[PDB]
Amino acid sequence: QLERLETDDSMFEYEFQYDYTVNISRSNKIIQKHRVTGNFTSERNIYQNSDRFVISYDTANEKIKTSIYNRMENAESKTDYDTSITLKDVTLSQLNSLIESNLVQVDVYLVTDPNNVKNNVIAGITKIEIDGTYEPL
Amino acid sequence: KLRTLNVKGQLLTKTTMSINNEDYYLFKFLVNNKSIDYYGTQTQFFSLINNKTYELVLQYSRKKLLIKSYEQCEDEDLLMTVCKSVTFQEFCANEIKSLLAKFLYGFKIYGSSNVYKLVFVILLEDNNGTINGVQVEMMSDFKRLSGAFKNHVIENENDLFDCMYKSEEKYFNLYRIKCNHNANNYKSLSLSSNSQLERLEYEFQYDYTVNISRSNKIIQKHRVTGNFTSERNIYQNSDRFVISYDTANEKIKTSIYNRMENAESKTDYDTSITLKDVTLSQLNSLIESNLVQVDVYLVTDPNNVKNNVIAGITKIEIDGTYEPL
Amino acid sequence: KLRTLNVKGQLLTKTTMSINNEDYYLFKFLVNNKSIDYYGTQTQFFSLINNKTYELVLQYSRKKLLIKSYEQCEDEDLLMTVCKSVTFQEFCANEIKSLLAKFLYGFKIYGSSNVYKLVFVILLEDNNGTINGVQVEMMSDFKRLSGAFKNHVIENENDLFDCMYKSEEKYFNLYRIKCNHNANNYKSLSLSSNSQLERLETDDSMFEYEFQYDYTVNISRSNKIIQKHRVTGNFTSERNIYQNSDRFVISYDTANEKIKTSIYNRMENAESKTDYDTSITLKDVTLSQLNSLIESNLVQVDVYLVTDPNNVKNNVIAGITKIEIDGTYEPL
Amino acid sequence: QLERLEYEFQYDYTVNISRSNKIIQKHRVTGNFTSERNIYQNSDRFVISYDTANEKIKTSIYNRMENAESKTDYDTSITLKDVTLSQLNSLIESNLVQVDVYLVTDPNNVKNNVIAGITKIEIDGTYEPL
Repeated sequence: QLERLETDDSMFEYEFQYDYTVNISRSNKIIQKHRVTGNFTSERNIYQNSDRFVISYDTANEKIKTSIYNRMENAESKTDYDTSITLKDVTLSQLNSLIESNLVQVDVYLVTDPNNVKNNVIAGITKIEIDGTYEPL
Repeated sequence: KLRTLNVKGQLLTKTTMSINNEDYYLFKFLVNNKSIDYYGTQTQFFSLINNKTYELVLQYSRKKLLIKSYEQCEDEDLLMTVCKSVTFQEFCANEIKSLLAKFLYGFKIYGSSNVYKLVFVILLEDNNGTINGVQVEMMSDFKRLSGAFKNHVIENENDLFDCMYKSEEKYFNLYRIKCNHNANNYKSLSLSSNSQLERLEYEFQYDYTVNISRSNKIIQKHRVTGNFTSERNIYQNSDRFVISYDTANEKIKTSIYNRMENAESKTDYDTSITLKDVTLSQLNSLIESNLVQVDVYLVTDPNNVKNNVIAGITKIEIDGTYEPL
Repeated sequence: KLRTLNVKGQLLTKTTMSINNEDYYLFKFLVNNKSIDYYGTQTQFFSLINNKTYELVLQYSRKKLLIKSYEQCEDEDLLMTVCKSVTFQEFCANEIKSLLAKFLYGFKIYGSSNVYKLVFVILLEDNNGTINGVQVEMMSDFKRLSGAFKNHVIENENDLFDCMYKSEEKYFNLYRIKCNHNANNYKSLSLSSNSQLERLETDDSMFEYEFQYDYTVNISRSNKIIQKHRVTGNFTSERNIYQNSDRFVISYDTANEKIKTSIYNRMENAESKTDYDTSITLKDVTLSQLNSLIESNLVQVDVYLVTDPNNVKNNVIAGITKIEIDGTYEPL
Repeated sequence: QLERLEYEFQYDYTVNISRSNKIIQKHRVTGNFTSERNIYQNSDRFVISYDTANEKIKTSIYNRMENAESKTDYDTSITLKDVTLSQLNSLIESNLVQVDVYLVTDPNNVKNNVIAGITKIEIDGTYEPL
């Protein structure tokens, strides 16, 4: 079970220590959440190595150029993987229309390296719709 | 209540596909020069013809973007309709467009009988949405340039330089300019017969960091104020003049490349250059006595100020006469 | 005579457009696991249903490939049908696929009790069309691994190890294996319940040709490959706790060179017991005994090592298997 | 006039005077050919990877269109070109066409590869460029 301790005193003694510089679940990387607020540009791209989506967006801080590797879970004896990605390409290329019109907001969860920031790959995306509806990706 | 979006564009492709016994329809549109895919049903799949401008009212239903309603706009033309920015795609499509630019410098290309280069700063959009101010070059003969400038008459070369200097850093509504793209890409501008340049007589960053026409260089103008020295030097790689001049800020060492047009089947190449060295070895004399002022238009590398190459020198005289080199 | 071409695939999408009021009809099909676009006429655009297989007949006319004639095949199934190679894309779709592979190594991971890992070389075609042999990993427990081996029953651990050491460097036809990505992409294989690993048992001819099965890269490891080493001489073990993790510093002779390495101490199923230290020290005794055991040929030890191909001093031990004169095998 | 006619020893080239630190090399596509539409922050290009007898070449080619006015022809004549590219492999395997890739390459760094043009050699004698 997972209960929130919630707001409590002696909090300050704790906040100092829980400031982190490393992730023990990655290979010399960490995870970051950026709030997409500007120009989201998606475009399908295959490289010699694998299948990815070239993604670049703006935050209140800086502009990030990143990638995301493509995969499917439990797609058997079916062309669905191909048509499923083309769904996500349409869905991606529509995000920019929705952020600008403030119909949704985007949470990009980035697996990033603290040293070389060019090592940027997205781990997952949450779409936070005005409805209270959450369509992750 | 639900929310909708109004967009206007022109249809390019319409794709269909099926997933889990559900037949979907996509409509690739060109809205604001952006290839966007909008969802639609089977009814619209036969209601919309490609290459035809439509007015669209969208709708965000079921975490998708659906076309709610549609009407037809008929073959709209945006020429003479000045717009603040152009895109990289328009330089590939090689379009005729009337846009707003900001004049800069302007000179005669060395060794050319008539080729003048005008330098502009245009607000250019990359396909990520960031609008940067970049430097662009327009090469054109005197013929088109004489009538290109709206409201100003130019009957001879001496008249051209006046209309350029009196228009330095002024804003221009360029009309019917063609965007270009090359084997060596080198994106630039160029006039057509039916084009005008109108002095407009802002509120966006017209600072340039890069010239799209040039690869890794830019263009600047230096008012020569101090010691001007020149001597002809042929090298293992080319034939050059080596020039050193002072400005109100520093001294610039640089070099200009020797070349000649319309001097075929004639010793005029070797004689006119030697006559130019005299014109160069006299500049310092005239600037001290203030008989002339000299503007040097130089292609500089923003990283290394050693990769300096002169593109044009305009000699400003006291009487109102101009003589370029 | 205009020349023609025959191919078979499934309609994915169909697109139409207009160039100077000249209508075109394009079919994004799926031929041999690739996305090729074929020109058609207005008629085909209507009779072809997406996600359905169509045996096509193409013609090169007017510098384009038109779908001359079409006939429908229904839903071709390739399970139990061995493939020489599989593409990256089949790992993305997380396909159950029956392909041809070669077995290299087999061992039980250090610290573990009921988990085993097999090493394979599969031909894997990149998306530029070139095929290379890649060293691929696979994890499954003892229960799956017991009956999955076709035509060899495996009742116990010591039999499973006997069923692998003769199988080393022998071709396996793999049946219904799950190819799979992860958060850390780590492309790998897993045994479903309906999978069967059956031995080719014919070295001669077949597909070792052009030595396509050269292992230079591991697709389940990051820039590191697994290599088996036969221990020959001085075996040195000692326990070191570093600032970061508990380890044993191990150094052994092979007929080839001398390898200094380490091994990360882990323990499964420590349940209200201090027995983690007590079994690691129990493994401490096991290690200082091994040097004496090897000198006397009483046992032989195989070291499956995870090494970097360029910076070969990077070394972590994945597992250790000890072959005894009685034939009993001890993993660690 | 261009008038066709132990000289080769002098006529050996290192640099191209028409380009800056770049020469042109003509390749003959023998193996796997893969083209893919890809737009960049700076440009619109085509991701290309072909095979000659010598080695494999990854490269690019910049998209442009000379003077297509008041039309959508740029977006639609390029998606038309993405089709013709993604058919070449099928036609090189079948020997219906032979492909010659003319390449502006940097002698020093083989990573500066951009395609200056392509010519296609068909069986019946026809020739389609791009």
